[PDB]
Amino acid sequence: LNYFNINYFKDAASNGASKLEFTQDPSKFTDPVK
Amino acid sequence: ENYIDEVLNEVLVVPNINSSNPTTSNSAPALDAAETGHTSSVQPEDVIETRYVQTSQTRDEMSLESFLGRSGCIHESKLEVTLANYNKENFTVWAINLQEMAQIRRKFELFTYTRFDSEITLVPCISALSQDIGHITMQYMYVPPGAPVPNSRDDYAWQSGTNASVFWQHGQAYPRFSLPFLSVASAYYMFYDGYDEQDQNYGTANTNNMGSLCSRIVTEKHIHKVHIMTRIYHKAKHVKAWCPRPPRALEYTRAHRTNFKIEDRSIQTAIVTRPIITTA
Amino acid sequence: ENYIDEVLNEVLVVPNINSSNPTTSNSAPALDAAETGHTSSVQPEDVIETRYVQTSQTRDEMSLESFLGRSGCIHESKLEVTLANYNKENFTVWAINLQEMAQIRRKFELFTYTRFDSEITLVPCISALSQDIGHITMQYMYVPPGAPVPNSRDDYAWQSGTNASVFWQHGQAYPRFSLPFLSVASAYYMFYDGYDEQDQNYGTANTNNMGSLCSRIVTEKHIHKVHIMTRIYHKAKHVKAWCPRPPRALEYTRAHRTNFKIEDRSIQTAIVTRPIITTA
Amino acid sequence: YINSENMYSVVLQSSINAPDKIFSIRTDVASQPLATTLIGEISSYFTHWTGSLRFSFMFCGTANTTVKLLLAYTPPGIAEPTTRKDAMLGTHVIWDVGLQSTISMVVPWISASHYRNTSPGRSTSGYITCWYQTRLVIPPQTPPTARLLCFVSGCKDFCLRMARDTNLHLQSGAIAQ
Amino acid sequence: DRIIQITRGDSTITSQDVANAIVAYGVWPHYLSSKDASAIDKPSQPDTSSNRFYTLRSVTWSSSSKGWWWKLPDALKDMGIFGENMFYHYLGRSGYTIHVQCNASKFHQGTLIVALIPEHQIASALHGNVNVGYNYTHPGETGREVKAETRLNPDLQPTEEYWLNFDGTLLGNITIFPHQFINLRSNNSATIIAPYVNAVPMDSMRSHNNWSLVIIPICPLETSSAINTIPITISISPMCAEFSGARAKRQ
Amino acid sequence: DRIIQITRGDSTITSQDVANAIVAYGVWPHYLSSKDASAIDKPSQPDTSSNRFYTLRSVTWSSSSKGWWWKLPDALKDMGIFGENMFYHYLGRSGYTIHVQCNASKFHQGTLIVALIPEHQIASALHGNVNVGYNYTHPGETGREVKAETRLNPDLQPTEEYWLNFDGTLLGNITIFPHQFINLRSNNSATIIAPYVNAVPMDSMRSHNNWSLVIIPICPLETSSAINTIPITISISPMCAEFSGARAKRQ
Ligand SMILES: CCCCCCCCCCCC(=O)O
Ligand SMILES: CCCCCCCCCCCC(=O)O
Repeated sequence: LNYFNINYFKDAASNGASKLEFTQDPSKFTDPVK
Repeated sequence: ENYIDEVLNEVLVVPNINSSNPTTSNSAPALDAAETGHTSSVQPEDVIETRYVQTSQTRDEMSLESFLGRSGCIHESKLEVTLANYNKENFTVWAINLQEMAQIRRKFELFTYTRFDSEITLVPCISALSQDIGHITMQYMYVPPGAPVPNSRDDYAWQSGTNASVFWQHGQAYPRFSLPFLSVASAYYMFYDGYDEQDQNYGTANTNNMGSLCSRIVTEKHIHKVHIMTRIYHKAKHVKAWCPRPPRALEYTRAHRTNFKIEDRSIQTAIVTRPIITTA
Repeated sequence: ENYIDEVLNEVLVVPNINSSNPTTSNSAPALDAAETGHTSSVQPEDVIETRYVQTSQTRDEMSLESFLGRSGCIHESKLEVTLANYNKENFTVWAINLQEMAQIRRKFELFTYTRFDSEITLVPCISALSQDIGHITMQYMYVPPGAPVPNSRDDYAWQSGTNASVFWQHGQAYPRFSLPFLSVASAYYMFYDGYDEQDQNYGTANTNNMGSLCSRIVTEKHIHKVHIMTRIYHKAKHVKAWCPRPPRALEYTRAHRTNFKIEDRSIQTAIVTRPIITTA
Repeated sequence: YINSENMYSVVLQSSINAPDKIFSIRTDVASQPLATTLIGEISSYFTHWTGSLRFSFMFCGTANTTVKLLLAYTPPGIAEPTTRKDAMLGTHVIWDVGLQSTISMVVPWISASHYRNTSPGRSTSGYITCWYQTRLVIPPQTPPTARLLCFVSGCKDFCLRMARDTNLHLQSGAIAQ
Repeated sequence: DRIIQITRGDSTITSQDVANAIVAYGVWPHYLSSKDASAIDKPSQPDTSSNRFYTLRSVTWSSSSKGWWWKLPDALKDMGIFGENMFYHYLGRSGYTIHVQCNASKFHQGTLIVALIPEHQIASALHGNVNVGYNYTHPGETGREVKAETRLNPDLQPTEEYWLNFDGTLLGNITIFPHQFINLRSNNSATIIAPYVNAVPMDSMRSHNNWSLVIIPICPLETSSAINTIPITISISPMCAEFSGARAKRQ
Repeated sequence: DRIIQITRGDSTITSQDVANAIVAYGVWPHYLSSKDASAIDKPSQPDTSSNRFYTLRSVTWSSSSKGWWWKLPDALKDMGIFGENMFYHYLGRSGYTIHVQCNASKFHQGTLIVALIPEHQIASALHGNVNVGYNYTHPGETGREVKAETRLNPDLQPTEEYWLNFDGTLLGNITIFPHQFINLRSNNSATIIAPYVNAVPMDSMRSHNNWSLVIIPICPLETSSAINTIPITISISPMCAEFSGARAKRQ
């Protein structure tokens, strides 16, 4: 259900994978128009 | 509420399916015009009678972080030691580029620009050509552009005043370190339509120059003959991308170039012929 | 209140025993009819005079998680290296299935459907056939269905662009990783009464197809002769099951099949004969 | 038409007066000849798939030319149809060409389980065929043939999982530095 | 507008130049109410597995054609689930949807009459005390075409007088029945929606034909192109079908 | 009591001495919910025209019989509307109701075991690398009877070891499966009600057999009368059947 998540290094690159966010569903590819 | 969903990977839900009834009207959603360069928006509940279904799939595995966040080999370096002229030979130099392994190159060349952080892991192997190996130690140093490049095993450049280095010895685990996004521009170039200041070197051979990676054996003279092979793996983090491109269809020939011609060879793709088109 | 009980394993209590007295009535709980397909519900305090006893046993060890949550060997792979044609041989391929070890197979075949997560541990062993071993490194890669299968030690498929891999070297601990429930349906099939689309391959040989497991030696050419044997252990977590079945009585012969006939062999079970039935 | 642009179109004849078949392909997302499309190429990196599919057709002929066609989809479990009567007994759409030159049909998701293997082996997922409905009629002094085009894309319930390595590319030798 | 789209079951029909649509007698098809029911057993409703579009075999229209006609529900006697249900039960009722498609170029001319006639009882061909045989009123999906060559069993064949509506009434008064026209310069399709009409709530499906379809070329086909023969196609879709009285198969 | 009456469609079954009834796993059959559905098209429910009682061919019980077994839904492959719907579609699911009747006099003795087994995968008869053919697992309504005479194609036939449950498990542990007994001195009927069990919501009906019926005489038949051979009859009734994916007929 839950889990711990602590960063130990001072650099951001040193951290792990980024948290999945969104997919930006609106696709300008399907309908390339204003 | 947020730990539970991501632990169960239940983010990025998919729309459900609604029931429909027979219809007869003037509006025809099935008809459209494809000359506009647009994609049709017809859904299954517009041309057939459907049933109410509660979908349960989630599109988390098709995200960019999941797709590009896997380790893969990008280089293999072989070093053979010689017991004659010990202080002259026994070092290697390689120029960094992600364009020498088919799988990684084809996976990353699906877009035009990208921006990410890197993670590097090394897998050293020792081959014994004598009765014993003994004690073996190795050093790897990163040389940014403009820094002096060593040309001998005992060069003064190995002191590593500011350059980053790592050490490995037999019986130790696999080394690993991280790198940030290191480019002059705001993104990486996988395709470049341009030249240099002398109107030469068409392609990406000029924009991408990240330096070199050097290695040597630190152990002094001994009486053992060995070979060292090291493999480098790379994985991307915090990924962004722009402008997708069609996938590659033929085999690669050269780095930083898109040439595909091969001497005394016909063009071969993944399409398989058929005897007749009326029989599947 | 909840930590204490489970630390002491005092969950899943058992009913006590109540005292009884001599009775004489019209109702006879001892009499029943077994043609209804039901189990009689007679208790000891109905046919004999009992004493009040406070039971203390708990049925935690007979739970499914306890029963199926033990590691057991499922495969053994032997790899012999050859110093001639080094880049052609020295790789192994195995198709994943839990139907090659008697104990695990018989334990899991007590039900019809199951659903669980897996945990895998590897135990590599090196046999020395020369004066020394040296440095040895091994790689194991998981190939899902449809992915290219390597057919040489130096094949390009070992780059592992997206496939998962693990590395082991001499002096390192035992590798271990976890796997989720990976099936198209909602449960696994231990028995299947059906065929494929061509009316062939009766049994479970068609529904169960999880891919293959490949291995190779990463060290380059050397002068040592060795043999590598690896054993794979499996343990289940978060287990569910349905529709129990009778236990197996005879020895297994083939995988994905229930055949038991053996050439020039009589049928043997676990039942032992007696000289006469009036003497125990 | 192995290496050219002629492999993307099919020709229609006005000299045929009969209910004949034009073409037929399989509906498996990762099989030939639709394995090399965008959706087919992307699907080769995974093992399981689900959802519906959308097909579109465009008519490329003279503005004075008319035709009627029939597009049908056959669920699995039976052989490929050989006559229009068998093809009609299923999911089908009747198309009439006019000012609009594009039609779009969908292939509903019909399977026992919830997912399918992208590399099925012996199993199939059905067929889709095209038949002449009435005829192709042209005026005097007009070209007697016409062409056709086909597109494919995924509906709103398409999904993938269990990423793997693709089988549509290989590296034989070594890439020159 | 000129665009239309109809979706009955899993099938869809589109057309880019039509002329409205006709609802016969201004009544939409529906199910049977308990106020008018006669049989007491529970009816069976296959729903989407039977209320779909079925297409018949095409015919050829030349400069010497005279007409054709079909009968319902005889035409769909073997169209899958509908035919199986019709032949496995004893009673049934249903509505219909008829679509006729016939397209030509912009250098053709011609006109057709499409009509739907209830209880169309045709007349015999010869004189005296004669009647019409059973096999000649149930031709299946092929239908009947008016020709001139001699046929077998002259004492059982029906008449060929197309101009008398095959039954002794003048052509041109046929417009009272639900009908539509097809003018090659205007449209190329026709659509008629018909409910269930009868004097009884439900009736045997193999001994009674509720409707009939008639196609008559009023104006001859003429063109100067090389395509001088045009095909005609008909599609029919049952609506709100239900059956009762299950037994063994009649066949 | 000993009286029972079951009415499914237009058929009714009565019995004057039974022993309760068995509901397999304590679940009553029902339809499919939208929470578990996979296919998106609308299903078809024939209702009363298919949820009725069908009776198979009888068998003879003598003093030397050994057993019989059937498979579902293979047994009802040609029973009218149910068979037609099964062969016209691609997917389907249904429940079942099984009634077994076998009566004798008051001077007979014998016992039978009636069991219903899910996913009963039988074993081959010979050794080596052999498997079971398709035609021998689909015998239709006749079923399979264990005999001794030589059969054709020995490399494709299944085994005859009735005491090993035909698959390598000891007889007598079969009581975990839903089952009932028939004792000639107590009752003469058995009734089992079974829901739909599978790992998928819906599945192909011609390539998968969900259930199996097994009859084994545990006690031999013995009597002193002149009637020394007794028949056995089985009746099956589908419950809550629905189909999807309409196409042309497979046959
Ligand atoms: C050992 C260091 C390897 C780091 C390389 C990753 C960054 C390369 C990004 C662009 C390179 C290219 O596209 O060729
Ligand atoms: C090394 C990977 C081993 C994982 C196998 C466990 C999952 C198998 C589940 C069903 C297999 C079968 O029943 O044969």
